[PDB]
Amino acid sequence: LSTATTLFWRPVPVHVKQQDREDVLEELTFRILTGVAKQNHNLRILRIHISSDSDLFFLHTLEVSEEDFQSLKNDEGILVDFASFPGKIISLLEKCILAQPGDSPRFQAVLTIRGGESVFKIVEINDWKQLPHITLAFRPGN
Amino acid sequence: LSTATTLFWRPVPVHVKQQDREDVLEELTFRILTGVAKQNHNLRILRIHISSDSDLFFLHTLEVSEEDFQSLKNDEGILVDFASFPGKIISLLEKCILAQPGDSPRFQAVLTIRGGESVFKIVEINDWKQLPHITLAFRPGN
Repeated sequence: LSTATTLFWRPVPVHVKQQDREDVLEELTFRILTGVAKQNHNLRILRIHISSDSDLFFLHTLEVSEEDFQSLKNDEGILVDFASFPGKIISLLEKCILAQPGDSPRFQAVLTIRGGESVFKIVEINDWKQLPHITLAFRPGN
Repeated sequence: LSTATTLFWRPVPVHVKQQDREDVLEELTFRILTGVAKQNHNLRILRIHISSDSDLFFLHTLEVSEEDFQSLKNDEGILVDFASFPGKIISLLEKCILAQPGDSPRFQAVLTIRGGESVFKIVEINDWKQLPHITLAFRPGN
């Protein structure tokens, strides 16, 4: 990516779930970057990177190009354009940062890891269901 | 259904989506029943029927057995048992009934017809996303 601008770079409380392992609430670092892909006729790229200060090998990355976003928009029922999408993600992440144990409904950030792949979601838990506000697939590494 | 109890039987505002046609806000009649099917090992069944008082043939039907609910519960992240499920659906339908065009967020009933059959859902629409509280597939007719 060229002229890659970081829009968001903060720790986020995440419920890290994994096969055969205990769920753990960890402060993970999220970096959200936007840029244009020189090598791909200046396609705009949205990049989200998850890392852990305490584990150099804990790496998860999502890259959504403008063309990827057309499919994502349909599957997730997203109603805004590509340029407005990062800001909506940021607002959801803030709800997770600010969420308290007591309030209801409650916003949680969840990262389920499984076999060289993982699924990040932000859910709203009310009295009778877990409402996913966003669901994103991440790949291992940078 | 023999010992069948009707829990709900009234008009509800619904947004109908057809392939080669325009979206339309119609008053559709919803009937929700619970009972047992002698035809199916006396399993407990939830039956939902959609109709129209202006079109004799506009008919859509869903039947969910207590066995089917196990897979549905996981796909929809439902946190209550089968017995409590219809009440939550009814609660969602009431919100669609009481909703107003200028609300934010807005609860909205949607019936998408495709290839004959249809997909019904109740969404919570905010500034950027359709939050599906429930999604259900219906069959044409009674």
